[PDB]
Parts: sequence; C-alpha cells; structure tokens
Amino acid sequence: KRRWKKNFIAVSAANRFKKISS
Amino acid sequence: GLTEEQKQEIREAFDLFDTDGSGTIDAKELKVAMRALGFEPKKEEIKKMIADIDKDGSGTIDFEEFLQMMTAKMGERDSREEIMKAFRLFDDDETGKISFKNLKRVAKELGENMTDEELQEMIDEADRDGDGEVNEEEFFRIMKKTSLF
Ligand SMILES: [Ca+2]
Ligand SMILES: [Ca+2]
Ligand SMILES: [Ca+2]
Ligand SMILES: [Ca+2]
Repeated sequence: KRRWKKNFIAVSAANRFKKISS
Repeated sequence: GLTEEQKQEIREAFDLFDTDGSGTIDAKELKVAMRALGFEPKKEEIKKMIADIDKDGSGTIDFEEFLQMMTAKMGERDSREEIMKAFRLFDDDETGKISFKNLKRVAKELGENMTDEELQEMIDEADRDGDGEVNEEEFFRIMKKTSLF
C-alpha cells in the first residue's frame, strides 16, 4: 500500500526534477 | 488538504533522497539518486533542480520545500502521463507489465533494503488478475489513481 505509493512518489519526484532541468 | 497518511508517504519518499537523514536533500544526494534511476544528470542541470525548489537560499531542500514540489497543481492529462512515465521507468524490459524483477531493480536503486518476500508481497497485493505481474490498470489502481486510467 504505502510501499507502492512511496516508490511512486520518489520516481515521480525524479521525473519532476528532470522536468526542471530541461 | 492532505491527511497525515499522504504527508507520511511523501516523507518516506523524501527519506530515499536524504540518505544521511539530515532532513535535507543536498546537490550530491540529488545527483546520486538521479544517476541510480538512470537519468544522466549534468552538474549544471543539478544546480537548477536545487535552485528551483529551495526557497530559503539554504542550498538544500527540506521536507517542506519538497512537499510543495510534490503537491503542486497539475491537470489531469499531465497527471496521467506522470503515472505512465513512472510505469515505464519500472518496465525496463519493455514488456508492458511490472514484474518482480522490475520492482527489485527499482527498490535497490532507491536504496530500499527489501527482502524478496517483501517484494513478492508488493507484487502479490497489486496483481489482482493473478498473472504474477502488474499491468498498467492495476498499477493505476494500487496508486489509488483509478479515475485517471
Ligand atoms: Ca541529507
Ligand atoms: Ca532550503
Ligand atoms: Ca516489465
Ligand atoms: Ca496482473
């Protein structure tokens, strides 16, 4: 439950930071 | 208005970038985390990431700065492709489904210290159609994001 969402939020964040760079 | 449970989940995610547990993400912690996830970030690309989220000029992102970042507005179209982009980050072998091994690969890059039993229970609980892997729909569903799929 929380594990799935925790991973989601970390990988989503990675994706947001990448978006900021470009 | 976020519940305690939604804040907690963001915080646990924050914890994976902040490996030394200082309560901040530094530029070197950010760089190590992005490489691991397979993005090839550039030194100057990291300076922009840091500067855009740190609002108090500390050179670091604390949980509250990270929490704005992770709760900023997004349209439904942007949010769908967000989930999708994350699903494809897992799908490494491009098979259309998230397998035990995808997950194991991703938990390890984020520095989760998970046993195979714990990974398998993560696979088991998402599965639904009993095929042993996690398709797009049941990915959307365990993220509690059904109306987007
Ligand atoms: Ca830190
Ligand atoms: Ca700061
Ligand atoms: Ca796959
Ligand atoms: Ca399945």
